[PDB]
Amino acid sequence: SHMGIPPSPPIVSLLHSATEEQRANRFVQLVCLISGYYPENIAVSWQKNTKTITSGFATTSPVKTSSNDFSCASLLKVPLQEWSRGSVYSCQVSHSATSSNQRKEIRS
Amino acid sequence: SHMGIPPSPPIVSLLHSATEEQRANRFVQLVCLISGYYPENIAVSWQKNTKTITSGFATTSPVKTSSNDFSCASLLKVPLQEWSRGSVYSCQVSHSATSSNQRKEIRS
Repeated sequence: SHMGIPPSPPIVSLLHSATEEQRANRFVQLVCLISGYYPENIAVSWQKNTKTITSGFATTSPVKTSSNDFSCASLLKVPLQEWSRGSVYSCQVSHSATSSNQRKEIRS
Repeated sequence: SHMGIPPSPPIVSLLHSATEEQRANRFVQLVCLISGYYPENIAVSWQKNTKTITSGFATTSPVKTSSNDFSCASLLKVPLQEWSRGSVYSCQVSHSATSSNQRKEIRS
């Protein structure tokens, strides 16, 4: 018997906001929320319309929730232009400890 | 003449997700996205139905965007029970350098 926290796969949720400053500064903010995973080790990657996204994204350092969990957010600013081309944006989350590969897609 | 980045007020956006793990684990995830502020100094506070929220929330460490900007996220898990009581949740963002007090509200 060796105790320990069960590894758990991240809960992944992709969210959009297009408010006024956002619409004005000619961009659109997407949040890839990744929460509830243990251990911390994750790989995050963004795609547009099948194909990868090279830059324009930051991922926050993870925080430890009250659940002995980790949450973090991956932040992508997408050109407002590029938002109604009927573009599909996806983030993909990898968690080796749980052998988990996750993805959520979002479109205009 | 002394150069420097103009102080800029945070763009504030409150977002909800209620997916399956979320609906199952009997909670609902709210994200208070705070992006595009300089300097970093901010105060974040959550409320429910006028009245403050004591705990259940983590705020990520801020990241430096490509704009010489800071973005961070404040993460609140709200009881699914507490979500359709027609409860209003608000986060409030303070930025002294810009003399800015911001708030966004969200409900079920």
